[PDB]
Amino acid sequence: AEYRNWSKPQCDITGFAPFSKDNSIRLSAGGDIWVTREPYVSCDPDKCYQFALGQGTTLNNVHSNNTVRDRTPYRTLLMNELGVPFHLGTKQVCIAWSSSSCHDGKAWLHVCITGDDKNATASFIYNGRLVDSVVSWSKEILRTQESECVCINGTCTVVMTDGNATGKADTKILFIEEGKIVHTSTLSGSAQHVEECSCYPRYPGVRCVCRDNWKGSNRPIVDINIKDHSIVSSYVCSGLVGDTPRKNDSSSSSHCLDPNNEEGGHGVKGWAFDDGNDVWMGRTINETSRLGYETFKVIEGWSNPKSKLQINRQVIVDRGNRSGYSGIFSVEGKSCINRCFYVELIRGRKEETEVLWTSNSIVVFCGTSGTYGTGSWPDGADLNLMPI
Amino acid sequence: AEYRNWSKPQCDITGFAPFSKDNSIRLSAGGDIWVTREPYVSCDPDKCYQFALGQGTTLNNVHSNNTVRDRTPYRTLLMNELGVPFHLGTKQVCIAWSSSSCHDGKAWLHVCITGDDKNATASFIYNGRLVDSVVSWSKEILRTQESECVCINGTCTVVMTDGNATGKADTKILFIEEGKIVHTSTLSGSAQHVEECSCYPRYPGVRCVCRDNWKGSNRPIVDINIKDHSIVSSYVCSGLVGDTPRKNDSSSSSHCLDPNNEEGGHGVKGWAFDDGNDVWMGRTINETSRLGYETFKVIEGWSNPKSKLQINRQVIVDRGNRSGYSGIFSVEGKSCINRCFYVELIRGRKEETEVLWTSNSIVVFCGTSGTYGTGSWPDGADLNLMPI
Amino acid sequence: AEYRNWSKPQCDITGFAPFSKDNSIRLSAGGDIWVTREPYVSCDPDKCYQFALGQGTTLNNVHSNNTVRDRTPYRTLLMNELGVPFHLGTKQVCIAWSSSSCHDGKAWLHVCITGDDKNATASFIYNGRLVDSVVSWSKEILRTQESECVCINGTCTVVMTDGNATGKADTKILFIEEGKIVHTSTLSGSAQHVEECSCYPRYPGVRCVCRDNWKGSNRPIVDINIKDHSIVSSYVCSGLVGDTPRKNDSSSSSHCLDPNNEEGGHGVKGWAFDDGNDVWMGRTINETSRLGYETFKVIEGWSNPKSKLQINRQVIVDRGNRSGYSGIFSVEGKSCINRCFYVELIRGRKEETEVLWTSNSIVVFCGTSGTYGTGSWPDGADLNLMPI
Amino acid sequence: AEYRNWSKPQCDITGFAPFSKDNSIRLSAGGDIWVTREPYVSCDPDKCYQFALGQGTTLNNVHSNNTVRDRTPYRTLLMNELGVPFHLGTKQVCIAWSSSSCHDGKAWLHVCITGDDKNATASFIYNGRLVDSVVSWSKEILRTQESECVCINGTCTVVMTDGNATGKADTKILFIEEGKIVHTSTLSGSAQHVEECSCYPRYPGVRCVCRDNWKGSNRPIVDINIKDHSIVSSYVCSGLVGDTPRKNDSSSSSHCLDPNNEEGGHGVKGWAFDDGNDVWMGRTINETSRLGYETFKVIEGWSNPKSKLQINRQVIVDRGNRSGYSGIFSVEGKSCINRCFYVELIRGRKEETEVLWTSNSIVVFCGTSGTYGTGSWPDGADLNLMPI
Amino acid sequence: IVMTQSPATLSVSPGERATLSCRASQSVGSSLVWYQQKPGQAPRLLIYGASTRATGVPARFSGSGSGTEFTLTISSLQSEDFAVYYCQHYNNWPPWTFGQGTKVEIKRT
Amino acid sequence: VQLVQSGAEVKRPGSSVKVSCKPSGGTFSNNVISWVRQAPGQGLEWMGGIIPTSGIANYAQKFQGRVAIIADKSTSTVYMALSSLRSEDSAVYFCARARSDYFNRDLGWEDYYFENWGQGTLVTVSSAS
Ligand SMILES: *[C@@H]1O[C@H](CO)[C@@H](O[C@@H]2O[C@H](CO)[C@@H](O[C@@H]3O[C@H](CO[C@H]4O[C@H](CO[C@H]5O[C@H](CO)[C@@H](O)[C@H](O)[C@@H]5O)[C@@H](O)[C@H](O[C@H]5O[C@H](CO)[C@@H](O)[C@H](O)[C@@H]5O)[C@@H]4O)[C@@H](O)[C@H](O[C@H]4O[C@H](CO)[C@@H](O)[C@H](O)[C@@H]4O[C@H]4O[C@H](CO)[C@@H](O)[C@H](O)[C@@H]4O)[C@@H]3O)[C@H](O)[C@H]2NC(C)=O)[C@H](O)[C@H]1NC(C)=O
Ligand SMILES: *[C@@H]1O[C@H](CO)[C@@H](O[C@@H]2O[C@H](CO)[C@@H](O)[C@H](O)[C@H]2NC(C)=O)[C@H](O)[C@H]1NC(C)=O
Ligand SMILES: *[C@@H]1O[C@H](CO)[C@@H](O[C@@H]2O[C@H](CO)[C@@H](O)[C@H](O)[C@H]2NC(C)=O)[C@H](O)[C@H]1NC(C)=O
Ligand SMILES: *[C@@H]1O[C@H](CO)[C@@H](O[C@@H]2O[C@H](CO)[C@@H](O)[C@H](O)[C@H]2NC(C)=O)[C@H](O)[C@H]1NC(C)=O
Ligand SMILES: *[C@@H]1O[C@H](CO)[C@@H](O[C@@H]2O[C@H](CO)[C@@H](O)[C@H](O)[C@H]2NC(C)=O)[C@H](O)[C@H]1NC(C)=O
Ligand SMILES: *[C@@H]1O[C@H](CO)[C@@H](O[C@@H]2O[C@H](CO)[C@@H](O)[C@H](O)[C@H]2NC(C)=O)[C@H](O)[C@H]1NC(C)=O
Ligand SMILES: [Ca+2]
Ligand SMILES: [Ca+2]
Ligand SMILES: [Ca+2]
Ligand SMILES: [Ca+2]
Ligand SMILES: [Ca+2]
Repeated sequence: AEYRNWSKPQCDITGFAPFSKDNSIRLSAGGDIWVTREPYVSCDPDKCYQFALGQGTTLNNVHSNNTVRDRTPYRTLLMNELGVPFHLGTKQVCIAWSSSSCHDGKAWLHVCITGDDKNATASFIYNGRLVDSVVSWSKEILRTQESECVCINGTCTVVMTDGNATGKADTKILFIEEGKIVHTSTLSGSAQHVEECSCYPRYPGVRCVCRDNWKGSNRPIVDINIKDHSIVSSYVCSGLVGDTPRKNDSSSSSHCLDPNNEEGGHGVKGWAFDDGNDVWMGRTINETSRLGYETFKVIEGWSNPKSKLQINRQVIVDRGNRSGYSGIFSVEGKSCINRCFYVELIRGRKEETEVLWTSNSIVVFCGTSGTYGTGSWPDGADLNLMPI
Repeated sequence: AEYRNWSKPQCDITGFAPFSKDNSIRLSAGGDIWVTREPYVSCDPDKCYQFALGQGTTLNNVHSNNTVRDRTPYRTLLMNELGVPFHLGTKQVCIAWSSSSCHDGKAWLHVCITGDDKNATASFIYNGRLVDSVVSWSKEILRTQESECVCINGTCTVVMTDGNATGKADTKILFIEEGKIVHTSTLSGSAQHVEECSCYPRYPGVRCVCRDNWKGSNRPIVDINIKDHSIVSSYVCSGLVGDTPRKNDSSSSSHCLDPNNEEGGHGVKGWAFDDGNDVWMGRTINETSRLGYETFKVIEGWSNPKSKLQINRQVIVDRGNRSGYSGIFSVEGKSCINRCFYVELIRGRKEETEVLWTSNSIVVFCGTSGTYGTGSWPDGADLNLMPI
Repeated sequence: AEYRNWSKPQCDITGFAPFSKDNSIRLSAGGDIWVTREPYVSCDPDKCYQFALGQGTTLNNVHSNNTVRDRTPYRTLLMNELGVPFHLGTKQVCIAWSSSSCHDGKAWLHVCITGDDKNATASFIYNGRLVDSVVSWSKEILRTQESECVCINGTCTVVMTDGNATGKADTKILFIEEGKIVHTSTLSGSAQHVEECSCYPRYPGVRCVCRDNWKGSNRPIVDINIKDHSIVSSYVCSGLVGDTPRKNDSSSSSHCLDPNNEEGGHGVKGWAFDDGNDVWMGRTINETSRLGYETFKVIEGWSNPKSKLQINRQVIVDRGNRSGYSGIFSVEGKSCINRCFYVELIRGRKEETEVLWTSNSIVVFCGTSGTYGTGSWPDGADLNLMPI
Repeated sequence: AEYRNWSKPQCDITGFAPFSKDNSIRLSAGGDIWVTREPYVSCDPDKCYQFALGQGTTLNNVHSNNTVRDRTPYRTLLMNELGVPFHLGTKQVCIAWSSSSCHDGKAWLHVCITGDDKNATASFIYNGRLVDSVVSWSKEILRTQESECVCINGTCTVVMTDGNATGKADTKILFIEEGKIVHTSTLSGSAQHVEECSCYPRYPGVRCVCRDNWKGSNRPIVDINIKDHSIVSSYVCSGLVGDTPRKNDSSSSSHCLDPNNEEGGHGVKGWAFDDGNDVWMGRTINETSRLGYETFKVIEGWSNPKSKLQINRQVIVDRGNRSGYSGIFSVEGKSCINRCFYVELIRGRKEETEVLWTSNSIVVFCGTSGTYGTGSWPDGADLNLMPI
Repeated sequence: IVMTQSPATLSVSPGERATLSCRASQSVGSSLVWYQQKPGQAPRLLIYGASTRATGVPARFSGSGSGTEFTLTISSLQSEDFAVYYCQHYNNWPPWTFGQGTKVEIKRT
Repeated sequence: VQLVQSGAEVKRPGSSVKVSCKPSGGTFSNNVISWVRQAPGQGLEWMGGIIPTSGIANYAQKFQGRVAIIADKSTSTVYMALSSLRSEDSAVYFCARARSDYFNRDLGWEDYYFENWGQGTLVTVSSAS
């Protein structure tokens, strides 16, 4: 088996077709299903896998109480084939309250962060064994992508941040070969706050669209050179901005270099990708909370910060239903690299008080060059009826 | 692995021997088992798999209420090895309220339809990735076979219909190569309404025996040329007709070209195959409802529309027990292609009001050149005793 | 892979060492476990598998009531790796209220009997597909070994009986090649009644020690020639007899050709094998009921019907604990063929009225040339405490 | 496949990074999870596996009462991939109330002890079949490592003891080739009591750090020559001693040849390894009971018995949380052999009377040459809330 | 299995306690019926298991025993109760042997 | 459920005799129908029985070959045929319904005892005309 190089051109995309849904909160009401959050999808050369951070508990369980907490010693990275829900036969691949995973074409890399907020460890697990580790450099919640890392020619890149949630933080890009950290680049360019990057191969490099938790409701871009380890960063130009919170489309604006300073503080993990000068992006339908989910193309939205010309809108989750994080993952096809995304469908606490737990389902969509229709694919659980 | 070509002769069939039963409603009463309907069987070159459309819920679950509804965003295609019941470790392979699957000799193709009734999407998933999609052409429930598609030399054919349930509809045959739609043929010949085709390789072509939901209690035939994509259609000649509803055996009649106009409206998915001029076919034992299941051969029943000369009758499900859909699947043997069928055993709503859910078991029979006896293999669950 | 030939010598046996226990009834008190009876063990060249006939129900289930009956349409052959208990992910490999399975070195053969008492079908399933079937020849419960069949050079032999199991009128030996019945020999020699054979390779032939339900408390032997299909039969000479019921050791007697006519009616499935002129055999410790289990060697007990000289006794299940069926299976080692056995540990109805169900666990022991101690390994479930 | 030889140098270790955690007691409160104790980890060349001795019961089960008892006929060795918890699909690999397992590079060896206290049998299971067995030599609980055995060039070594718990006992080292006992060496050297060895490859030999249950709170070392079967034994020199009970660090002392006679009686399974003249070791944080867990390096602690100079302390389990047994396992990396350890996290009886059962979780840590932070990773279950 | 029954005839006065014995040649466990036959008629089941009366059988008919020895006791014979009585084993396996029967007959001056 | 039998019979040695049994209610259930005879002034003797639904019958060794039990759902009747009669076979023949309703391959018959009997059929046999 060879290393992945992703050197095929990006597929023609007219929009996205439905690919997978787990129904895990609906199954939890009559079944032993893991409490999770921060899911993502990553594929080996044959199959796609769903990942999530477990809460060390099933949903119909006394330990499901207070699972709104994001960092505990009991969180583990769950890994299944995509579409197999997280039942009790699920493999916990590492101890993690923050993670990233990717397959280099030969084996899985998991980047697993756990331990104290002020002194966390990242473990690098490759081909089933711990190969490396690094301590928290800024002593203030070391954290990573909560989505797939990207490997080209056996070098995997992961974006990690340590420091302030709503202020200046230290972001580094780690270059990892068979689980060994071979290089570490500091974030360079004009992105001022960089969390929870959604990264894609864009051969020869990796491109990441991230969360600005401080100043931008426009999303940071990080461009990662795999050969010389050089880093560039900026913001997604489109006047239709991808973060939550944000201003409405009639009043929102953006900058190609700077955070827009419009509802800049806080954010959500999300994604975008270039299609020449256009951008494909997903976002919540609501501007102020993680309700609904939509994708669209913005014409000139990768190059022109004044552009608000959208086309090819799809509702993924209608505006009355909860979404959550979302991220890109890339799938190699016969002649081109396809872009796919997942949406976390968060249920329970803080926002829903019918239950004591917080958990998620997933829905997954893949880019199509074909035609597609309409729908909404929400979580679908009735929290009034099921285990409290 | 090579592509399947199915170019062996059809096996000698004296009747059918018992092959598999899932007991899934009986297991649901003390176990986390998926609510399902519209099952089917398809085999890779080594193993057979059971498929069904899940209802995004287990049976002993608050979400199993109102699962009589056939189209919801939560329906997914479940896939297991045949005889493994649909427990919580089951893979959901795609989002689907209508589907077809087949193995081309290298990989699985799943054809997965979901979304709005008036604007559905069919996704084409091959070797674990979304390769293609098509929108609803007539904007009135795009739907497909609810049984295996058929692949010869790496071209898979699936029959899809959009338009009126009880009136004229638009049927197309899609030719699919490694998940890419390479051709689309409109239905040609004298079949006036074509739903839920049961298709089998009949090298060099594919033959489908289908449901007429409008005019026939005789079943449509669609003959599909794999090389030049040409389509022919007609009806199963035998005076003993395969659909439900139908007239009784003394008063029923049939036509080789036309629907018979006898209890023509509505139908059930079923199957038949030619054996020279004879036809092997399955049907419900009751003429007016999906009760019991029988197979028999009709002498000259493929060629002569006046023939009512049956032989080799087998009860599969006795007339007091519920059946449901049924379909053919083909298994490659050492020297010949065998024909096998499955029967859906539907339990619960609308017909049984002991429970709030609708779900099915399966029973599976394979063609034998040997000898066989008698029996009845119904669902076997006691809905008076088990979860409501 | 090659076909098995079993042509290595039989291993030196000093007795038997513990190999496997499933604890199925203990696990069923807190988890979804299949109701079973008539277990057996058979191995492919790498791994051993446990088999049992399911009752189409889990134990903590309303359908577990009245599971005393040995024939129902819902019985299926369950197959797991040995030591994996029968949980809801277990494969039902065929419809069966009587079965035999074996691996020929390339693939599994399952012989699966179901249908009406008067008109049963045996299905022959090889490498995952139905290859053959035969109807009941004497119209009175067609039945087979309830233990492993034996294959030499790709010809598998299974002993099948119909009627009241009288000799040539009723018992046949089927020779099966890749699932196809190639030959059928009628039972010949002096064994008058032959049921539930426990068979082992004894190259070049197969040897079977069986149950006599009419005349013998001594066990019938069937010797099967694999090359010329010839059959011979007789009884285990040993004055210490292997059946239940039987006379006590001081008053029991035996015959090398004939049934002994001592407590001859009824029986239990059991096993014996030759070790030169000696016999190794298992039996219940109680003479009149299936309580306890013991193995021992009888010196000259294969050749001399007056011999009662036992040595190397081992208690497997102490005399106060329920046993059930037992059978041999053979395991190919580096330089010799080892002999192993399983004991069915039957719990519940009719003998135990604390519960409504009947089910079993297993314990498995393998021949050792080394040394061993003492113990008892009973079922271990407390039927006073667990689901009724 | 080739045999393992472990002929790489030991990795540079700065300390240990988190690797795996099972959360099995937290999952037991809403899920069918096995009751276990005496876990360990061992890896094949690709994957790590968790092992434990089951109690023939799940936790939420009537049979989980009185599971403080360590030897019963129902105990079996459970085997899963590391991070898959012990759910009902878990393979019981053998009957065992004491065990050791290892992979020789071609196949698994399980050493499985069961039967009467005064007359136990050790079964040797290799590549899925029983190859050998030995009886109790001293008739007083034959017992083995409760952790991985070690194989070099296809010879596996296991340390086995029979005789007094708190007095003189007979220890032997068995040399096993493809499951056959080829040699047996008596324990030579100055170790006066040797239980529950934690062994590691230290090419060309095997080194074991063990429990002295009689005279030492310092730990015995057994050095095993693989070529000439010769045995040497002594004690870990460090004045910081690894057993529980022990004296506090200010008052404890040690001897390189003899047991220290300080709190010598009783013990816990634990581990240590040399790093030149230094020792890496784990121990409970409490000196008298199995509370907390810590690792550290003692400078000159392998060679100098007066040394109490520790560095590189890590809390694994904070001092208020229960630990249990711990053991080493070795993982082959690209250029070096890494050392990893597991900690058993015992919950319930005798010490916790909120529940009737005794069971464990696991946490697993691997040696790192990189940097790491701080944390505590305890069991995390609330025994006040969950099934009694 | 052989069923032995005693006495071959029992003489009893009207309004007096009768006792009848059946013995098997092996353990029949608790599987032993008692039948009553009046000479002009087919037998009537009285007892099954070895103690439960059949439907409508008067409470004065009482059965006991297990393994190999069994008894039917009739508390106080009415004119209704002077009859032949048969034991039969219903062990799980054929044949189903009967006792040779006990005649219960009236005692007078 | 009442049981009703065919009328009395009188036969030469070496001949064959037919006796039949019908219920008062619906056509025959799964409960075993069995044939017991009483030899003149002597004990009862079971000779065979049939599960009427599955049509499997079994017999005592004393009658094996010369007796047959047959069931027919349409005439709602069980028929007992006996052949090569002699003085020994002069007896009363009873139809009887067992509590037993199933035969287990392994375990045999549960509750094989007779809940209902027919009125009896006399069969008379002599060498004399
Ligand atoms: C144990 O298991 C086995 C296998 O499962 C069971 O055997 C199977 O039994 C079923 C019974 O339903 C059979 O199917 C039925 O077949 C008949 C047709 O076959 C009969 O008639 C044939 C035609 O006879 C005429 O013509 C020939 C010349 O060709 C002349 O010689 C004749 O004299 C006649 O003029 C005839 O050829 C057949 O003979 C063959 O088979 C028998 C064994 O059955 C052999 O002895 C022969 O040697 C020869 O090989 C045969 O006699 C159909 O009529 C059946 O359909 C009707 O009945 C159904 C219910 O049974 C009903 O649902 C249908 O609606 C249909 O009824 C309609 O037609 C009737 C007249 O045709 C009307 O009366 C009726 O009112 C209505 O209008 C059915 O298809 C299987 O073939 C048979 N399988 C095998 C492999 O043998 C067996 O029963 C089981 N045993 C037990 C004890 O459980
Ligand atoms: C996160 O923000 C805090 C708050 O401003 C930073 O802490 C300050 O750091 C400067 C420079 O060392 C000091 O002069 C201040 O006294 C600090 N303030 C407080 C309240 O501690 C912190 O450095 C930022 N973190 C990162 C990683 O940049
Ligand atoms: C289902 O039936 C309706 C009729 O009720 C079809 O409507 C057709 O619409 C077109 C465009 O206006 C007309 O040219 C046709 O004449 C209409 N048909 C009839 C019979 O009136 C509808 O298209 C049907 N669906 C499909 C897919 O054929
Ligand atoms: C089979 O079908 C025919 C047609 O439906 C039935 O014939 C009818 O019989 C009923 C009385 O039973 C009459 O009311 C009708 O006038 C008849 N119609 C014709 C056209 O003859 C026949 O009864 C059916 N047979 C069975 C057994 O159901
Ligand atoms: C365990 O301890 C017991 C008790 O001290 C030992 O038993 C003694 O063995 C010696 C030597 O054979 C005898 O002289 C004593 O009479 C024995 N005493 C008893 C109470 O039996 C035993 O040998 C020790 N060894 C082991 C291996 O357990
Ligand atoms: C099993 O059934 C067979 C078949 O009826 C019985 O054998 C027959 O017995 C009678 C009397 O000896 C003979 O007239 C027949 O010729 C026999 N037939 C055959 C084919 O042998 C047999 O006795 C029965 N045995 C049991 C124990 O039920
Ligand atoms: Ca923001
Ligand atoms: Ca129709
Ligand atoms: Ca449950
Ligand atoms: Ca017997
Ligand atoms: Ca100690």
